[PDB]
Amino acid sequence: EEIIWESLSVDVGSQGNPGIVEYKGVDTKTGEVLFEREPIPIGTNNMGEFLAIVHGLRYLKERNSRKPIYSNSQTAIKWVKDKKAKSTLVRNEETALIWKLVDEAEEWLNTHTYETPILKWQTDKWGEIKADYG
Amino acid sequence: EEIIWESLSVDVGSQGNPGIVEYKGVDTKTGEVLFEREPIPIGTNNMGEFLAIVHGLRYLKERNSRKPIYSNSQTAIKWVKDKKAKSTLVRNEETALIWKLVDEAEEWLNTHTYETPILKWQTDKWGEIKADYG
DNA sequence: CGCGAATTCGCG
DNA sequence: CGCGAATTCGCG
Repeated sequence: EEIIWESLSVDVGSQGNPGIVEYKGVDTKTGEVLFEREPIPIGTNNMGEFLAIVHGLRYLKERNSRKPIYSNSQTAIKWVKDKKAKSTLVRNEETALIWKLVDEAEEWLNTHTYETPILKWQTDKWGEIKADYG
Repeated sequence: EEIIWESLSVDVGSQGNPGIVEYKGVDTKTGEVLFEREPIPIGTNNMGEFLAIVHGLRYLKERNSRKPIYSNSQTAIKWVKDKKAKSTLVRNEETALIWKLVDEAEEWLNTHTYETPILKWQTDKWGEIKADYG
């Protein structure tokens, strides 16, 4: 607002929602793929992007980066700030993996500090988030 | 739609919300007070109107009435149909009374049948619900 | 299509 | 003012 080009953009990829979910973190300016999560059979868009932002936080923290993270998801950003992923997705055998990851990402947020700013990507003005799965 | 005048209208009365709540059931056409609940120190508008509709159901069922009930509350009507009062109000010592009543009204709905239609009062067209506490 | 936040609605 | 449903929003 305007744009920190030297940043990490995190994206979620969803077929049906709920359904197969994956995510990745990319360099905002170049589009270089910095990390990617192999598809999880059942999750939601919001769960996936929550995990993406937390994966981003961890990736930047261990590399001592001052870089911010951009997400186009009001929801995932709010969940990260709250340290709580308020998903409606049922907890059952089929959803146990995503919920395990989510519960662990929440635990990470509850037990760590980070300086990374988490910024909203303004799709209407800046086009789509870098490397959007679309 | 239009109006069954021979009916029971149930109303909730609220100061602050949450705060002191009361309710009553009145004859729609005349305004005669058919039952009234003395003020409960802490509740919400929606909890109070839920209890009002269930009190109405019980009052009509035991008098073998075919009369419908009108409520202006989308929320309380939906909760009665679902047999579940989805209130956000915290459960603590101060709210224990209203929550006790609500939990018991839910149990009543889970263990009884009734033929009473529960109809939406159209305030925009028919003016305010009969004897509105306003 | 669905997921959830934000916003709008009707109410006392 | 707050309570919650319904609706609108942005997203993949």
